[PDB]
Amino acid sequence: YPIGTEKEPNNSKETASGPIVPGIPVSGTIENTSDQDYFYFDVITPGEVKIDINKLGYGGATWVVYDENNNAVSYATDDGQNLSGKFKADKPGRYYIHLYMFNGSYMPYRINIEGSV
Ligand SMILES: [Ca+2]
Repeated sequence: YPIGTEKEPNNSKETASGPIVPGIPVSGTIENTSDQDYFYFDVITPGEVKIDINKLGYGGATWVVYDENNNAVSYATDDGQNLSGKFKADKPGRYYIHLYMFNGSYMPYRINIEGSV
């Protein structure tokens, strides 16, 4: 049952919205800097995973991806308008995207994921 949008409250990993799957963009909004948005997706077979989050408002935001054991496997690179990055998932399991805004008022966004998901 893939999602197309975040589902509040999703302010922790235990309440993360998901799963996210390739080919189905996910919409949300960072409401203000106190809004933390967590998502999850499942890796079923080893492979490269790519994440692109289009920033559809002004502000500083970024994301980190965690594995099930709270290790960070991937951090965002800002190109100005997209927060992107990729990693090699050596092991199947659930991964979590932690998205937040460190400095901004209001940010819509759109998550796209590609690869072995
Ligand atoms: Ca949230």
